[PDB]
Amino acid sequence: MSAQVSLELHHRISQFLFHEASLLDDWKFRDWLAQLDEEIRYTMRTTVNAQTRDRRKGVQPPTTWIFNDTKDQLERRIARLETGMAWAEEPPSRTRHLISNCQISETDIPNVFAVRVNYLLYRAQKERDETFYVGTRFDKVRRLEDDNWRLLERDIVLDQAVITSHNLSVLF
Amino acid sequence: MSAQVSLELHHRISQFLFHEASLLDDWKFRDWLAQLDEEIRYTMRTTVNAQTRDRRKGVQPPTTWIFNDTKDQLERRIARLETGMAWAEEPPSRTRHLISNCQISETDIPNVFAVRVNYLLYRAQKERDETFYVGTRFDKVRRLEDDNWRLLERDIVLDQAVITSHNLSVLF
Amino acid sequence: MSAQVSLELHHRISQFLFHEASLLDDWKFRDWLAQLDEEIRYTMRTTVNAQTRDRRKGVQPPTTWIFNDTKDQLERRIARLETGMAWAEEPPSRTRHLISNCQISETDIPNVFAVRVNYLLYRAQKERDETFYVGTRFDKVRRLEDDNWRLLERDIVLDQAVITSHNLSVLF
Amino acid sequence: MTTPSDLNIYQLIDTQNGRVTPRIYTDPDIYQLELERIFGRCWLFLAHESQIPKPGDFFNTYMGEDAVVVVRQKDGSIKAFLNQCRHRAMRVSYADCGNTRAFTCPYHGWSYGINGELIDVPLEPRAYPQGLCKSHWGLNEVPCVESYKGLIFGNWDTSAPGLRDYLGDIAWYLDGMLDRREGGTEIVGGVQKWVINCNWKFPAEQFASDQYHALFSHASAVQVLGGDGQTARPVWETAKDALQFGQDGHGSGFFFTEKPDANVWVDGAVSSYYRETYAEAEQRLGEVRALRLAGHNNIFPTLSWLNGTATLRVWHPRGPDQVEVWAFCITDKAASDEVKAAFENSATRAFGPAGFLEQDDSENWCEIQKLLKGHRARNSKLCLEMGLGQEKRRDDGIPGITNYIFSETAARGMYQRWADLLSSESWQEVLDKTAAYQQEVMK
Amino acid sequence: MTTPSDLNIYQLIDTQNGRVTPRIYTDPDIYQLELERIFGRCWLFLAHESQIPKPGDFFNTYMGEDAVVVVRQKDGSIKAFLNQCRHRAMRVSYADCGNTRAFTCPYHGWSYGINGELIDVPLEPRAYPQGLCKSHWGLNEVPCVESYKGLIFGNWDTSAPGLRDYLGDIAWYLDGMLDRREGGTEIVGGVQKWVINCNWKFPAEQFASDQYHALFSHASAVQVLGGDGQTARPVWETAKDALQFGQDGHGSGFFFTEKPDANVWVDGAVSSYYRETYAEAEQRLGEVRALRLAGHNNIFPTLSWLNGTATLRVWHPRGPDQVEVWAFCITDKAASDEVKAAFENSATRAFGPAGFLEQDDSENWCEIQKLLKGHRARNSKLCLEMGLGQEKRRDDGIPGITNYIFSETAARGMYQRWADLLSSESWQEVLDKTAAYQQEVMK
Amino acid sequence: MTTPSDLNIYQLIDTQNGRVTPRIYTDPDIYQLELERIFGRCWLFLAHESQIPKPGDFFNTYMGEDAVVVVRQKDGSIKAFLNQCRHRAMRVSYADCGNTRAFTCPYHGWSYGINGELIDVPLEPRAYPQGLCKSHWGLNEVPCVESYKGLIFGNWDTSAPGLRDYLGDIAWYLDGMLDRREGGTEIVGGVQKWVINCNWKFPAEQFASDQYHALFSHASAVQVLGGDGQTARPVWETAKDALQFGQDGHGSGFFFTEKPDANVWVDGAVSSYYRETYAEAEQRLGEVRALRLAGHNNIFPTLSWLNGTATLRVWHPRGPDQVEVWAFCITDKAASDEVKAAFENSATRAFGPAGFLEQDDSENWCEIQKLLKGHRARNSKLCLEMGLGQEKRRDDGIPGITNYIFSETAARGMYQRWADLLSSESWQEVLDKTAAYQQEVMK
Ligand SMILES: O=C(O)CCc1ccccc1
Ligand SMILES: O=C(O)CCc1ccccc1
Ligand SMILES: O=C(O)CCc1ccccc1
Ligand code: FES
Ligand code: FES
Ligand code: FES
Ligand SMILES: [Fe+2]
Ligand SMILES: [Fe+2]
Ligand SMILES: [Fe+2]
Repeated sequence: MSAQVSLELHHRISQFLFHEASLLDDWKFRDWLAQLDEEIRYTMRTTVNAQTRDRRKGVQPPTTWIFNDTKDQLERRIARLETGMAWAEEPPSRTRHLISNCQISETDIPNVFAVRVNYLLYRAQKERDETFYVGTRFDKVRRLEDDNWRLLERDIVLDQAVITSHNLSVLF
Repeated sequence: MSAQVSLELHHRISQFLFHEASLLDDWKFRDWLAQLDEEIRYTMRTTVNAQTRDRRKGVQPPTTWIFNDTKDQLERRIARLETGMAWAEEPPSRTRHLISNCQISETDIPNVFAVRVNYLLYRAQKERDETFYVGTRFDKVRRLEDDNWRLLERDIVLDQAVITSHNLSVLF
Repeated sequence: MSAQVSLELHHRISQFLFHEASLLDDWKFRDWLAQLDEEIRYTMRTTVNAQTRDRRKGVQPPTTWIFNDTKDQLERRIARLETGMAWAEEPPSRTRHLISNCQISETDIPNVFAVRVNYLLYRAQKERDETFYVGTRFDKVRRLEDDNWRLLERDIVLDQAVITSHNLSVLF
Repeated sequence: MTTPSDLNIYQLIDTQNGRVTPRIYTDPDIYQLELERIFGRCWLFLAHESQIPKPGDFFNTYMGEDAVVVVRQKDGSIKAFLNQCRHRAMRVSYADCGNTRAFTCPYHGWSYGINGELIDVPLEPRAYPQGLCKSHWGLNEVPCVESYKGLIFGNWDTSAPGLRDYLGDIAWYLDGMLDRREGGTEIVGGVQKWVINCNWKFPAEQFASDQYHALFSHASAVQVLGGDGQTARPVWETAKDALQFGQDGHGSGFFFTEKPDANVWVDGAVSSYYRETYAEAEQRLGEVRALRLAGHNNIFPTLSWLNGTATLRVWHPRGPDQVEVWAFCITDKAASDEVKAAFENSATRAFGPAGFLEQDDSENWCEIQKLLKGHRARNSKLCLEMGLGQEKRRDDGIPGITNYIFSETAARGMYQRWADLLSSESWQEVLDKTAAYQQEVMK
Repeated sequence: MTTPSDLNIYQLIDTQNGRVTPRIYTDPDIYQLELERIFGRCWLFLAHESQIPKPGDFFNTYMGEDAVVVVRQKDGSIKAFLNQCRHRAMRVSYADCGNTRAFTCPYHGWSYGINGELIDVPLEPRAYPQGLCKSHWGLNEVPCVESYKGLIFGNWDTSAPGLRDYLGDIAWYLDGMLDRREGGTEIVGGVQKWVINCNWKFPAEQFASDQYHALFSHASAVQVLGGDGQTARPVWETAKDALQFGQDGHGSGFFFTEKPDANVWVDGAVSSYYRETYAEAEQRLGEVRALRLAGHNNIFPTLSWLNGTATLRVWHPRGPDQVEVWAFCITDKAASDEVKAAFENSATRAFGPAGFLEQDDSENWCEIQKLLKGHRARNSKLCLEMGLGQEKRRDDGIPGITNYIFSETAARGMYQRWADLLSSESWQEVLDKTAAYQQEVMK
Repeated sequence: MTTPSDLNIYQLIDTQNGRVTPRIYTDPDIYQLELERIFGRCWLFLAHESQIPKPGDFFNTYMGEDAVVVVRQKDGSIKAFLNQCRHRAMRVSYADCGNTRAFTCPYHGWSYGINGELIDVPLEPRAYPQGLCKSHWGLNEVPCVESYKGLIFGNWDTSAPGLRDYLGDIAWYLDGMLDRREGGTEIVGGVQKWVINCNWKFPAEQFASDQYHALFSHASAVQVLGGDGQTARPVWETAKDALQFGQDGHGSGFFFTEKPDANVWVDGAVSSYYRETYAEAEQRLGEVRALRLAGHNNIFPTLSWLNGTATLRVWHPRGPDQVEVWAFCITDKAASDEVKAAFENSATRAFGPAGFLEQDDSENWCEIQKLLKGHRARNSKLCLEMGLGQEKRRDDGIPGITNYIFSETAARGMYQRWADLLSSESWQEVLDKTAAYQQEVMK
C-alpha cells in the first residue's frame, strides 16, 4: 500500500507511543489525557464465529460495541477514579503494556500517519490475580509544526469471543 | 563473533519479517506461500532432559522430528484447509505472532543474511481456549536484485518437554 | 527532560542488551559475568497495597529486599550451580527473556546512559511447569573508549504482591 | 446416589426470622441437586422471535449446562433440540447463528433434518445388516417450548405448569415493557458474553430485591454523570411513593413519578423518544405502567431486566462458583434507525464489561465468593430482616404482594421457593407448600 | 467418598441390546475404582529391549499414575521398580534414559543399588543406635515383569494369569508385525509426548473397533494426499474381504488385498522396501499375515498400533478427563539406515501432534468431553448396534471370534470386560463371567 | 461428608513401630476435618506488638483460611475480628497495615467502630420500620487473644487451655530468643509472602525435628559460602553434645558449643554483635541458653523460627496440597540502625524466595507432593525409626523429654498429637490420651 516512512519518522513515532504507554503505567492520567487530540475516537467491538458458507460469502453474525468514546467520556472516566469512590479501582490495578511489530505508513491527509502494532496488556490486582490481553491495534498520529505528536484515533481488537475477566477497568 | 549489519539492512529485514507475520495473522495463506523461497526448510524437534554427567560430556537422549517440510508439503497443508473438510480448523483459529530481540548477521554466501529472534505465539479458538507458545527462532533471508526478500530456512525451538496442547494446527 | 540519544547509540545499546539476554538463555554464565562492571548493583524489592489516604499522602506499608547483590555474590551464585549439587537447578530450567519498549536517555556523568525497558521472563522446567514474570526494568550502561559496553546497575520491579512460584532460581 | 435426605435444606435458611447461612453459596452437593431439580423443572429463557425470522434459521443457547439449538420450522413453529449426536455424543452445530438445511456430525457423518429426524446414515446396508430403526434415534427434543409476546421459554419437564401459570402476576409487569407500542419489539445488534466468578444466586437476588445498594455502590457514577440539561439528581431522590412485588420468587420494584422520566444514565435522545410517544403507551396499558421508566425486574431463576435502559440479562451457571452473563439490547420495532442506534450506544455505555455501573457489582460478588473459603466464614448467620411484618395487599389495582421498595420480601420469597423446589418430589407438593407459606405470611 | 457398593456398573452398560450411558466417561468414583482394579490387575506396556541394551541402562515410564523405572541387570535380566525413597517418599531418578550404578535420594542421601537393595545410609551408627534392617527397606519392586519378542510388560498382581495366557489370540496378530524378518525389531529415534483432554476410553475404543470414521473424518487428507506412480485411492475402496477380531477386549481389524500394499499415507521408499522383502515374510508367517500391511490393533487396556506406518502408542490416564500419549516408531533391525530414516519421516509426518490425521481425532475427543458436562447430556443412551447377531467363528484358519470390519463386536467386548473387572473380587470370577458371556454370544 | 466414624485415623499412623502411610498428605476429608478441629481449637500466631503501637492501628492476617484483622484499642488492649460484614458477608478492610477510625462496607454502607459495634446503618428508619437491634449484629470477635512477651496468639475456642499451659516447656526455649536484652524485640522491615505446592505437614515436621537433611541438601551452599573468610566448617562438626526436645508436638533442637558462635551463613557484623552482647544475655538467662546461637524450633501447628538468623515463619494452609509462607525478621530493640540493617540483609540473603537455602527445601517438598498422585504410591509404608527407645529425661536442668539430635522423637510426638486432636471430641480426652502416651513412652 502506502510507502513506509523513513528511519527518523519511525524512530520518533515509536518513542512517542512508548512514552504514552509509560504514562499509563505510572498512574499519570492527566498527562495521558493531555496527549490525546480533540477528535480522538476510541473503539472496540465483539468477536463471533461463523459458518463456512458465511465465511466464504463474507457474512458474519451481528456484533456490538464495548468501548465507544470521545475525549469528554474519557475525561469522565478519569474523574470517576479521581473521586475516590470507585470500588473496582480501590485498590488500583497494576498494569504493563508491551508493544511490538510496529508498522508505520503515510496517509492521504498531510501530516497524518497510520500505525499498526501488536500488544500484550498484563494486569495484576489485589493478591493472586493475573490477566493477559493479547491482540492488535490501529492508530493514526498527527504531527504539529513544533515537532509534537497527537493521537487522533484508536481501534482495538481483542481475540476472546467470551471475555474471561469480570470487568475491564483498565484503559487499553 | 558475527558481523552486524548496518541500520538500513536491519530496518528492511525487520519490516519484511513483520509483514510475513501480518500475512499469517490475517488468513492470507497464498501470499504467505508466495513469500517463501523454493528451497525452504521448515524444522522443529523435541526436547529432552539429561543426566548431569551427560550434560558435562554433551550427550543427550535421542530426539525426533515434529515438523520437516519443503515448499510442496506446505502447499499440501494449505490446500487441506482450503478444501473445507478440516475439522481441526473449522472454525478457524485466531493467532497473534509477537517477535522480539532481533539480531541480524552476515553470512559467507553473498546476499544471504542470518537472523535470530524470540517469539510468542498466542492462539485462541472456539470459546474459552487460550494457548501460549514461547521460544526462539533462526532464519536465513535472501535479497534479490529488485530489493525483494525471500525466506530460505526456518528452525524453531519449543521449550516444552511435554506439549500441553492436543494438536498444532497453526503454522509457526 | 534529558535528551534522547540518537539513532546510532540507541541501536548499539539495544544490541548490547539483546546479546546479554542471549548469553543468559544459552547457559553461558562466565561470559555473562564478564559482561558486568565491577560496581554492579542488582536489586529487587517487594510490593504492597495501601489505603486511599496513604496513597494521597504518599505513604505505604514498609517493604523489604528480595535481591541485593554485588559482583562477588553473583560469582558465588554461579559457582553454586557449577558445583553440581544444587538440586533446585538439577535439571536446569529453560528460560526466555523478551525485552520491549526500550527508552534510552543521557546522564549527568559522562559516558553513562540510562535505560528503561519492559520485560517478560518465561521459565519452563522439568515436565509441565510454566511461569511468566512480567515487569519493568531500569539500567545504567557505561561505554569504554574501545566501543565496549558494561552494565553498572539494575533495579527490577515485579508486579506480584504474593509471588506464585516456590522459588526464584533464575537470574533476572 | 444423590439423596436429599442426607442434606438439610430447611435447616440452612430461616425465612420467618430472616437468617441465611452462607454454606448454600458454596456447596457442591447443593449444586448438583440444583442442576437436577431447579433447572430441570423450571422455565428458562431461550431467544427472541426476531432472531429467527425465516424458516431454517437457528440460534445456539444454553439450558443449565446443556447446549441447545433453537430452529424455526417451515410451518412457522419453533423447536429446540439438544446438541448431541445419538451415536457417540458429538455436537452437530457450532456457529452463533445462521441458516441451514441439515445438521451433519463431523465424526462419522450422520445427518439430521431440521425437524430432528435421522435422514442419512453412511454405508447403512453394510454396517447394519439386521436393520436400523431411524425413528428411535432422532435428536433429543425439548418437550415444552412456548413464546410470550415474542420471548421464547423452554421446559424439560412435562408435569410443570404452563408458561402463563408459571408467570402469573409478573406477566402484568413484563407487559409494561413488551406492549408499549404496536408491532412488539426486536433485538438490536448482537450479544455480549462474559464470565464472573460468583454463585448464580448473587445477581439473581440482587436483580430481584436490591435497590438499597445503588445509594452507596454507585455514588461515584451518580456524582460524575449528574451535555444537554437534565435532572442531575437521580429519580430516587425526588420520588414520593415506591413499590416492590415479591411473590413466587418473582421480584420487581419501581418508584412513582409525576412525569415520564428515565434515569440520569440514559442519553437525551432516548428520554426525548420516551416523552414523545407517551400517549400511545398510556392508551395501550394505563397511566401507572406508562409512567414507569425505571426499576428492576427478575423472573425465577435467571432472567433479569431493567425498564429504563432496555437491557435483557441471562445468567448461565458454570459450577458452584462461576457464572456466565449474556446481555441483549431490545427496543420497539417501530422506532427508526437513529433511535435504535442511540439505544445501543446508551445500553452499551451504561451496562457491559466496561460499563460505569457493572464493574462495582461484579467486584463485590467476586470478593464475597473469595471470602467464602473458610470453615468459620461459611457458618455465621446473615441478616435478612428488612421490612419484616409490613407485607400487605394493595387496593389501588396493582396485583400481588406489595411492600416498600426498601425491603427484602422478594429475597425471602426466592429463598423459600428454592428450599421448596430442592426438597420436593412433585410439583403439586411445591404448589401446596407455596400456598401455605403465602397464607402464613399474609396473616 | 467413593464406595464400590453404591455404584451400579452393570446398570450403566447394556451389551445385549447395544446401549451405553455416557456417565461412565465422567465419573470420579468410577475413575478411582478403575485405578484400584483395572490398572492394578492388568498387564501394562513398559519399554522395548532395544532401549536398554547394556547392563545398568534404565528407562523412566509409567504404570497407571505411578512412576516406574526399568533397569537392565548384570546377568541379563530386567527389573522394574517404583520411584519412591523408602524414607519420606522422594524420587530417585529424573532423566529420560541413561546409564548408572546407583540411585541417590537428594533429600537425605540414601543410596540404592541397581538390584534395589539399600547399600548406604549416612551416619547410621549415630542415627540408629538400636540398628536398622536394610533388608526390609529396599525399593518397591514390580513382582511380575516379562517380555514378548522384545516388548516388556509388567503386572502389579501375582494372582493374574501369565503374559501368554493374558494375550491369547491377539498374539497371533502381534506376531504378524513382530516377526516379519529374522533378528527382531528395534526402536528408531526418540519418543513423542503430548496431552489430550479426554477420557482414556475414547482412543482405546477407537483403536480397538473403529474403521467407520476414516471415511468421513479423514476425507480431506485422502483428497489432498491422493510424483511416483501409486494407487491414489485408499485400500478400503477396492478391498474384497474384511476381518475384525473382537475378543477379551483385545481388538484387531484389516482388509484382504491381492498384493502387498501399504496405505496412501506412507512414502514410496517404505512401500518399495515392503514389496522387496515379501518372500521372507511370507515364508516365516504365511500368506495371510504377510499380505497385511494396513489395519488397526489394540491390546487391553492401553496399547495401540497400526501395521502400515509402524507406530506404537501408549495412553497414560491423568484424571477422569485427561490422557497423555507417548508415541514410538519401531522397525526391523536388519533394515539399513536410509530405510529407517524414511520410516521415521513417514511416521512423524502422518502421526503426531502436527500430523495430518491425528488433529481431527483429538479435536473430536475433546469436543465430546467438553459436551459431557450437563446433567441431561450424560443421561441419554447411545447406540452400539452395528453388526449385532452376525458373530461367527471362521473355518479358514484365522483364530478367534470374527465379524465384518464395519461392526462393534470389539467395543462391546471391551465394555463387558471393563464391567466384569470393575465388579469382581477375584480373577477366577472374571474368567468365569467372560466364558459365560462368550458361550452366550456365540449361540 | 466428613465424619470421625468413616475415617480411620489410628490405622494410618503407627507411632510405636515408626511407620507412616502417605495417604494422610493427600486426603480431602482429612483436610476438612483438620480445618474443623486442629485449626479450630489450637492457638495460632497473629502479629507482633511492634506492628500496632498506637491506638487505631490494624494489621491483616489469617487464621486457618479465615481472614482476620488485629486492632489496637484506645485503652491499650488488643482485639481480633473476622473480616465479614454481618449483612451479605463482604469484607471491610483490604490494606496491609495502617490507621483508621471505622471500617465501612463498600457494598451497602454499614459502618463498624474499632471496638466492633455497629454504629451506622444508612436509611435505617425507612428500611427497618419495626426496628433493628444493633447489639446483636456486631462484628464476629475472636474470644481468646493473648500476647507472650510481645507475640500475639489467638484461639477460636473457649474450652482450650490458656496460652502458658498450651506452651509449657517450649516457653523455656522461646525465652532464649525473646529475653536476650532489656526492651524486648521488634520487627524490622516488612513481610515476605510466597506460595509453595505442598502440604503444611511437610514444613511443620521439618522445622520440628529435622537436622538430618542439612548434611546433604545444603552441601553446595556450605561448600560455596566457605561472606569473606570465616570458620569454614559448620557448627555441627565442632559441636560435642546435641539436644532435641520432642514433647506435645512442640519440637526444638540445638548443639552444644564452647563459644557463642552463629552459623557460617550469617554476616560478620551480626556475630560480632552477639559476641559483644553475650555478657548481658548470659546474666539474664543463663550460660546454656546464652551460648545457643543456632538450631531449629517449632510450635504446633505452624510457627517456626531459627536462633541464628533471627527469622519467623508462618504457614497458612491453602487446600490439601498448597501452603503460603509469610516471613518476618525480628531483632532486639536496643540494637542500633546499622546492626538492624545488617540483620535484614543477612536474613533476606539466606532465607527467602531467592535464598541460598530455601530453594532446595521447597523443591523437595513439591517433588514429593507431585509423586503422591498414584494409587500404589500412597499406600506404601514409610520409616520413622530414628532413635527409637533411647528417650530419657535429662538431669542437668533442661526440661522436657530429651533425645539425640539425630532422632525423630518430635515428629512422632507431632503425629500422635495430630491423631489425638483429629479423633477426640473434648480437650480433656486429648489431654488424657497425651498423658497416657507419655507414660507409655517413658517406660
Ligand atoms: O431503575 C433503573 O434503571 C435502575 C435501578 C436499579 C437499582 C439496583 C438494581 C437494579 C436496578
Ligand atoms: O490400516 C491402516 O493403516 C490404518 C487404518 C485405520 C483407520 C482408522 C482407525 C484405525 C485404522
Ligand atoms: O541452626 C541453624 O541456624 C539452622 C539449622 C537447621 C537445620 C535444619 C532445619 C532447621 C534448622
Ligand atoms: S459421532 Fe456422530 S455419527 Fe458417530
Ligand atoms: S527423602 Fe530419601 S532418604 Fe530421606
Ligand atoms: S454487604 Fe455489607 S452492608 Fe450490605
Ligand atoms: Fe446496579
Ligand atoms: Fe484415525
Ligand atoms: Fe534447611
